[PDB]
Amino acid sequence: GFKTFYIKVILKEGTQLKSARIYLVFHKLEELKCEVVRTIPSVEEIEEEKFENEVELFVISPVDLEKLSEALSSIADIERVIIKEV
Amino acid sequence: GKRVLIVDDAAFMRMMLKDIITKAGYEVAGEATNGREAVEKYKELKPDIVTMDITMPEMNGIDAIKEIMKIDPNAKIIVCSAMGQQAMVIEAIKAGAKDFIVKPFQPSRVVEALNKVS
Repeated sequence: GFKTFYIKVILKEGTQLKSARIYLVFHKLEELKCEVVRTIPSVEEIEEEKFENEVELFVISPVDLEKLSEALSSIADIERVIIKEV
Repeated sequence: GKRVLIVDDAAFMRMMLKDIITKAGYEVAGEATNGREAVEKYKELKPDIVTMDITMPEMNGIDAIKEIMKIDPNAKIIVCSAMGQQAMVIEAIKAGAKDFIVKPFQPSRVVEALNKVS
């Protein structure tokens, strides 16, 4: 009975090294043992900074909303993290 | 719980970080100019947080991160980088670093990094 969550990471306008900032999000998800199902844009585009100030993810998570949100909020230099269970 | 070990070759850069740290309610545990000295200071000072400059590859900040991680697997390291260094930063994070800040230092960003790593 795992869970699927839609996640939207919004970065501030000036955010530097955005691909590394987003990597921290992926690193946190992996630490929580979540599996990334889909992303916007593609993982390749993310790694090449072919995006603006936001990244979307669909993940399978062994942890719930409260622990997931707490974990994602521990990352600095992020304007907002939108999380919705699907 | 707010003691920081500052590692950076440039005295001016360490000064700017000390200023931000003090104003933000944290304290300077000590400082190092290179990675070898960083590991030695880590053992003797037992800081809560370490800021590690990796802007100069020749300085080998990445190796100092790995050495500090060996000494203490629970070490909290914030990497200090420059624009265009996303690959090095990602590499530092995989090596154990918890977060990163980018030069020139923006006080609000440094403050949030310090707060979040804690």
